[PDB]
Amino acid sequence: SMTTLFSKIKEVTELAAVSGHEAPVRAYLREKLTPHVDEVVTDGLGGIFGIKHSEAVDAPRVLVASHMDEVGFMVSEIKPDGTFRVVEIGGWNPMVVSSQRFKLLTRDGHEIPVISGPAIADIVFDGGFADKAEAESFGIRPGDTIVPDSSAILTANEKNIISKAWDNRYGVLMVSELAEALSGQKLGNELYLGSNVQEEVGLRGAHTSTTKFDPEVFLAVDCSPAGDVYGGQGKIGDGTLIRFYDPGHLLLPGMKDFLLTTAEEAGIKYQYYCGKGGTDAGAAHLKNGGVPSTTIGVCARYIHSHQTLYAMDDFLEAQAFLQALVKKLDRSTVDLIKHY
Amino acid sequence: TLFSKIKEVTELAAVSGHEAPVRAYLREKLTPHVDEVVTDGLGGIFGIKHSEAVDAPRVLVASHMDEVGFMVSEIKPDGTFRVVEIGGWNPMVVSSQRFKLLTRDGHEIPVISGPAIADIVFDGGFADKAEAESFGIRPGDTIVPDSSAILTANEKNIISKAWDNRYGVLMVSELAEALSGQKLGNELYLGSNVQEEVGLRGAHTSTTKFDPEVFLAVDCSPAGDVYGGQGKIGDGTLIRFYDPGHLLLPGMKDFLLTTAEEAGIKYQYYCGKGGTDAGAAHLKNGGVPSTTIGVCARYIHSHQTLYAMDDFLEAQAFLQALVKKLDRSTVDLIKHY
Amino acid sequence: SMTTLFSKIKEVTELAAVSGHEAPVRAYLREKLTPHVDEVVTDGLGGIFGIKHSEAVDAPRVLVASHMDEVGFMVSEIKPDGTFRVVEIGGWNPMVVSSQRFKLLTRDGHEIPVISGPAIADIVFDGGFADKAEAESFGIRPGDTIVPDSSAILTANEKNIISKAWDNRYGVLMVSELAEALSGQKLGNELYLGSNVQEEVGLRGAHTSTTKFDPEVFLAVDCSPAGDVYGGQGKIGDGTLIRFYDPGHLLLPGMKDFLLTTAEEAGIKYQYYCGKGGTDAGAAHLKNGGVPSTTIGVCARYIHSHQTLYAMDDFLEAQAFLQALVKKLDRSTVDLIKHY
Ligand SMILES: [Zn+2]
Ligand SMILES: [Zn+2]
Ligand SMILES: [Zn+2]
Ligand SMILES: [Zn+2]
Ligand SMILES: [Zn+2]
Ligand SMILES: [Zn+2]
Repeated sequence: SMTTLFSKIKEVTELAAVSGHEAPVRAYLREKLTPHVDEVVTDGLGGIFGIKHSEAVDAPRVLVASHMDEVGFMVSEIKPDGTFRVVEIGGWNPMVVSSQRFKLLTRDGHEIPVISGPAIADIVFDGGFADKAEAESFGIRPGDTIVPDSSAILTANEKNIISKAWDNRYGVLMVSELAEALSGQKLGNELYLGSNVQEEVGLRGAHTSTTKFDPEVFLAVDCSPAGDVYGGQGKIGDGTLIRFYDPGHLLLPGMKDFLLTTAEEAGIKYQYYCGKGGTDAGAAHLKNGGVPSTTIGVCARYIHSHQTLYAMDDFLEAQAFLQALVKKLDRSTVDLIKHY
Repeated sequence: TLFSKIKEVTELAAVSGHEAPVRAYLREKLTPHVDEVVTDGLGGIFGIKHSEAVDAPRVLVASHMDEVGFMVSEIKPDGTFRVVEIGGWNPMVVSSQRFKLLTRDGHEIPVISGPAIADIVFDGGFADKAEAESFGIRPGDTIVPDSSAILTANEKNIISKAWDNRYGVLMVSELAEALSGQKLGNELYLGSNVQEEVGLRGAHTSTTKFDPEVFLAVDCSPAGDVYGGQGKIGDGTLIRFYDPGHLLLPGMKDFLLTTAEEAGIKYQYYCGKGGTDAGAAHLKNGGVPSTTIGVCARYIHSHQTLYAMDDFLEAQAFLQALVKKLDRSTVDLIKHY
Repeated sequence: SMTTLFSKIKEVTELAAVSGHEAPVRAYLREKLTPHVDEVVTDGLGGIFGIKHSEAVDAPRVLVASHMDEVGFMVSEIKPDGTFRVVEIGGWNPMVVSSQRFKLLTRDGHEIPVISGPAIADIVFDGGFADKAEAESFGIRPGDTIVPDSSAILTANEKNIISKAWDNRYGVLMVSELAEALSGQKLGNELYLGSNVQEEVGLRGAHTSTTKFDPEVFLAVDCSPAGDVYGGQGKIGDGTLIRFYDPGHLLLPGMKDFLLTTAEEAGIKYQYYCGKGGTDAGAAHLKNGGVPSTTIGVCARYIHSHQTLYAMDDFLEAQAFLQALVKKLDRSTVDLIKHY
C-alpha cells in the first residue's frame, strides 16, 4: 500500500540526526530491529546492527548497512548580537543554504528554531535572540547541532514524495523493512543488518562496523543524486541502481554477476549508474581482509537539501531487490562472488 | 628472452578491479615455487614460502596487477561511449588511441578515442546504441590500452604500455623462480596486489590479511631525465626516500643502502611525486616498515612507456639480495626503536 | 568480398610516405597501374600517372588524381640527450600528438622505432638512445621523416575499419581499383590516372601535375573529416561526398549538373558536404587556362591521426561513382560542363 509507505517515510525523514548525533535514529532502528533479530549490537561510534543467526554450517557473514546521519550544520561561534556562525556537517551546495528553516539541538534538550539569512562561514544563522547572553541562556553552545526542518509531502500525482533526508532515511527504512520481511525466514548466511554512524563526514562509521563484524561480503544501502532533470544520468522511477563505478569504489565482476543474476530472476527494474560521490562501500571494502561490496540504491533529485524529490516505486523495487539478494547469499554464492 | 618475458606480461589486459588475466599468469608462475597460494578478499594473489627458522619474521613482497585504462560510463544513442578514467591519465595523451573494450560475455571489441576526459568520444564503429548493446557492451565495461611491446633500435630499451606495473608482476615472477631451491630466514609472502591505480586499494587488504613485519612494494615510477627532472633511465634501481604518502625510515634506509653495496647494485636516489602500495601498507596493523624496490620509466600511464632492461636486472638482483638478507636479526635492526 | 577489400586497404594504409617522401607509395602505384595503362609518366616532383589513350576523335584529357603523402613529422634537431624535436608535416591537432608510435625513416634505409612523450616544437620525440652521438650512429639526421605507426583493423561489426592514413590511401586505392576495373574498356576521354605528391603541405603536387598534363576536367580523389560524431555534417556510411564548397574551391554549376546526373543515373548514394579544408582541386583548377574540378570523396572520423574510423561501404559508393563519371566523360559532356 502506497498510503502506508508514505507514513513510514514521513516518520523516518522527519527524524533529526546530523552526523555524530544519530541517537534519535538509532532509537528508532533499535525499536524496529529487536523484535525480528536474535541480537542487537553496536560499534564504538554508535552504529546499531541486528544479528540474524543462521542454521547453515559454513554460513558466511554478510553485513548490510545504511547510514543514520543526514547533512546539516554545527554552531562554530555565537556572535555578540546573538546570531550564529556555522560549519557544514556533510557537503552542502552554498546555492541552497540561504533562507532555510532548521532546528538547533541543545545539549540540555532544547529544540530552538533557527533560520539562515557565498561562503558558509559568513552566512547568518538566526534564532531571534537579542545577544550572546540570551542565546546562551537558552542552553545554546558552540558545537550544537543544526538540522534542516522540512516535512514529508506527497506530490500531486501521488507517485512521488518531497522531503528532506531521503539520503539516507531511504536506507534506514530499507533496513527496517528488510528485518520485518525476513523475520519468518531462515537464511543461508549469518546476517548483520543495520545502519552506520557518521557517513556524511567521510564514511566514518563504515570503517568501524565493517572492522568489528568481519563480513565476507557487504551491501551498502544508500541513495544518490538523480540527474535526469539536469540531462545527467539516474532517472527517477527507472528503478534500483547498478553502481558499477564511483571515485571510491569499483563494482567487482563477481559481485556484478550476482547483482544482474538476482535482478533478472526476481523481476527487478534496474538502471546502470555511474556514481560521482562515495557510499559506505568505499571505506568498507578496504577493511579487514577485503570485502566485496556494492550499494543497493535509489536515485533522488536534489539530495543534500530540504527539498529532495523521489519515487515510491523505486523503493519497492530496491526493497524487493535487497530481499532477493540476502536470501540468495550463502556459502555457494559468496564463494562464487569471490572466485579468484 | 627477457624481452619475450616482458612482451608477455605487458600485453596482458587488466584494468583495476578486472585483473583475473594477470592473476592467472601469476598463479601459474607462483604455484611450482611456493608452498601455498592464497588470495585476499579483493583478488590479490600471493605465494607463501615457509621458513624453517624459529621466530621467522613475516615479509610481504607485492607489486600490483592492474594497469591504467578507462571504463564505459554510458553508451550514447549514436553508438559511441563516454568513459570515466581508471587510474590517473594526463588528458593530453588520451585522444586518438587504440583500446580493447572487454565485454562481460567475453568479447574483445576494438575501440578508439577520437579537454575533459568525460567529453572525449570513444568509438567502436557502431551505427547506434542498439548495435553496441547487441555486442554485449554495457555501462561498466573495462577499456584497456592496445599497445605492443617492442625493442628500441639499440636493443637496450623497450617501448610498451603497462610497465607500470607489469614490471613488478614480472619482478615477482622472477623472484619465485630464483628462490625456488633456496631457504630463507623469513616467512616469505610473494605476489601482487589488486586495484593499486585507483588509490592503493588492495594494498590495505593484503597487508591487513597477512600481518607482515616488513613490506616491500615493487613498482615503477616516472623518469624525469628527459624533462630535466630527476630519475634517469639506465641509472639502476630507485632509493625512494620520500613521496607524499610515505617516508623511508632510517632503519630501512640502512638496510637498503648496506645490501646494495654488498650485492654491487647500481642505484640512484629518488624523490617521488606520486604514491606506491607502501603508502597504504605501512599504516596497516600495528605498523609495517616499507619501501618500493623501484625502476624508473619514461611516460608512465600512457600507451608508450620507454624503459631500460638493465634497470630490471639491477632491481631484480636487489630484490633477491634483500629478501635473502631479511631475517630476525635484520628486521629487528630495521625496527630498532 | 568485404574480406578482400580489407586486405587491399590494410596494404595501402600501412605503407610509409610523408610529404616529399612518397617513393614507397609510388612503387605501389607503378606496380598496379602499368598492366592496365598505355603509358606511365611522372611529374617534376614525383607524382605518377597512367595514361589511357582514347579512340574518340576530339577526346578531352581528363586528370584523376589522389595523393600519396600522409601527415607525419620531421626531425628538426637532435638534442645532446639523444631525443629529437620535430616540425609537423601536414596539420596536426596537438591534442593527438603525445604518446604515439612512429617510424623514423633514415636516408641509409634504417627504420627506427620512435615515440612521442602544448607546442609541437616542445614535444619530446624519443628513440631510446643514450646521446646525440648514438642517435647519429644509426644514420639519423635532421630532415629524417617520422611516420605514424598504426596497423589497420576491422571494427567489431566488420563494416568499418580503424587505421592510419585513410587520408589519402583511400584515393590511392580508389585510383588502383579504377585502373583494374577499366582495363579493357574504352573511354571517350584521354584518361590520366594517378596520384599527386605533397598534398598535405599545400596541394603542391596538384600544381605541377595539372600544368604538365593539361587536362580539361579534373577529378581529385580524397577523403575528408566526418563530423557526425560531433554533431557536424558528413556521416560515415551515408555515401560519397558532393563537395559544393570549400575555402579553396567552388563547385561550378556545369560540373555539379554532371555529378548529380551521373550519381542519380548510376544509383549512387551521396551526401552534400560543405568542406572546411582544401583538396588538390583548389590548386589544380587554377592551373593553365582553367580546369573545372571536384573531389570524389568519402568522409572519415578522426583524420590526420593514428586512429581514423571509416566505412568500407563508402569506398564502394565512391568507386562506383568514379567509374560512372570517367565512363561518361567525353567531348559532349565536358563541353556541357564548360557551357559558357
Ligand atoms: Zn549517502
Ligand atoms: Zn549524502
Ligand atoms: Zn604503480
Ligand atoms: Zn600507476
Ligand atoms: Zn587529403
Ligand atoms: Zn590531409
